[PDB]
Order: sequence, then C-alpha cells, then structure tokens
Amino acid sequence: LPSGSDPAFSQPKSVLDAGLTCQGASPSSVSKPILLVPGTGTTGPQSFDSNWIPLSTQLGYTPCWISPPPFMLNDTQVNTEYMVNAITALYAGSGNNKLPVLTWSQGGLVAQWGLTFFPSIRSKVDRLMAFAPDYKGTVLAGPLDALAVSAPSVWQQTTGSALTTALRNAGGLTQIVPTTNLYSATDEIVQPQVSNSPLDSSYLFNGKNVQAQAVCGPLFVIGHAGSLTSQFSYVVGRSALRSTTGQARSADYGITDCNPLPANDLTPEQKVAAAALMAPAAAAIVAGPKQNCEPDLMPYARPFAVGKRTCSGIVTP
Repeated sequence: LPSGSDPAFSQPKSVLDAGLTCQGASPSSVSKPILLVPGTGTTGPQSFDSNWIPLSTQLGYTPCWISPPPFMLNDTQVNTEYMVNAITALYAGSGNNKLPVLTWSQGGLVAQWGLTFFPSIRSKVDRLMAFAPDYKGTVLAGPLDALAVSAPSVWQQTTGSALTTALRNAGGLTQIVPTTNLYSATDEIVQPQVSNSPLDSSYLFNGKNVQAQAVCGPLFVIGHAGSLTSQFSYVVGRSALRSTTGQARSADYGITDCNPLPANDLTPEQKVAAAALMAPAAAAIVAGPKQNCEPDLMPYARPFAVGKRTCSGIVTP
C-alpha cells in the first residue's frame, strides 16, 4: 500500500475548489459534513438530490458533493483529485474532525483510488459507505479490445483496464478505512455481482460487504440506481453512518427491511426522481467526451499496471 507524501494534483486548486459545494454552507466552515461522490454521467446534485442529500440532512449532516466536469466522464484520476481536495477542505472546515464519505457507482472507485494513492486523507475519512461501487469495473460492455469510442472514465471502469489493474496491485481491493459496500446481484450496469463473495466487483476484503440478495433472498431485485435509493439501502446506509465501528451492523437490518422501492422518508416526488436516476446520464454521454483508448495512468499509479495499454502505449517500467 502506497505511503509517504501525496502525489501532486494535475488540476489547479481553484479548479478543484470550484467542483465542491455544500448545502447552505461553505467548505471552510461546515458542521458535520458528509462528502457525496456521484456516479458516471452525473453531477453531485443529479446523483443525490433525490436521495442522500435530503436523507443525510434528516440524519443531522450537512451534505457536500463534488461535481467533476464533465459529468464524471473525464479521467477517474482527475475525478479523484476533486475528492481528495474536498476531504482536505472539509476536514479543516469542520475543526479537524474526520468525516464520512458516501458514494454511488464510479464514486466508490474514486473514493478507493483516493484512499489508495493519497495517504493524507486516510486520517480524515472516518468511514466509506459505497453503493454499487465498481472496484473491479464492469464486464458488461465487453472487453477493452472491441470497446467503441467511449468516455475516459468508461474506459477506466471496463474490467481489464489499466486503472482497475493498478488499484488491485496497489492493495486497493482491501478496505483502507471502515467500509460498507451495498450492492445487488441484479445490477444491470456492474457485473459480476452474483456470487456474494470476493469475486464481486463491489467487494472489499475486511469490508462490510452487503449483497442485497444474501439478506433479502432470490426474489429481491434492485438495479444499479436502486442500490443507492432503495429503502433497504437506506437502512444499511443509516446503520453505517451511525455505527461506532464505522461499518453497518447486521443487527440493524434484516428481511423486514427488504423494500426495493425508494426510501420511505423521501417525498412522493423525490421517490419518482430517485426512480429516474439513470436518465441524465444518457444526455451526458451523447454530448460527452469520447476516445478510442484508456487515459494514461498518472506516474504514481504506473508501477502497479506495467504491460497494460493506454493512449500513449504500453505502460513501461
């Protein structure tokens, strides 16, 4: 696992700061912040307005989020710079108190990438609550060879990618801070997720790995977005946030919580918006960046994926 000083940011501080917003507060002075990291093809508000923004507010947090441009489609390594910068700012702005990080989709990959390669934030994050994280990427678009022109982060989230290779070899498939991963065997975006074991893309060693169907049975169906928004997901997430251990507790959730519909506490309007969470991604991609190669790894990540192919060529020693 990488140690010592943080790698330098490729983006200017002003650019990174511009990507961070808190509800009714500035990052420099915020009470009980929670950092929300969005999914591929979305901004922070698009990922969370219908769900964790109001839900974390009702639990006593000030929700904050990053919106790396354009819509999380750029290089995941750059998206991570936004998160690392945000944690540094929010830790300082809350009186040097650790804060929780809650994520959806790529957001979890970003969080774990940050924790793997930027040691400074390990003492600033008290827990990670990741919904449908794709630490191994996904196999559903097929192999990297044969991918059509795609967004930078879509390359990186393809199973076999240089990015996912580097994360694994650097020790990033083991939890770094107390982590809960809530995911679904019926995820239509991220696979494989079916085994309820370390094979699953959402699994971290030593983490609290909660495949919904392991608790709820074979008839429980939630998709990629439902993994974030469901009532079951809320109970698990609430457990993780409140836990003195930093992970969700089995005593806090069971079969009686196996409601696949959006969280009960959301307004009817919020439930509808939550159900339609995937919608904005479609427009985002069409107008979004596309290329025929995976972005180069940053120098800090290269020793963990020698021999993998990126835009400049094969990663050399």
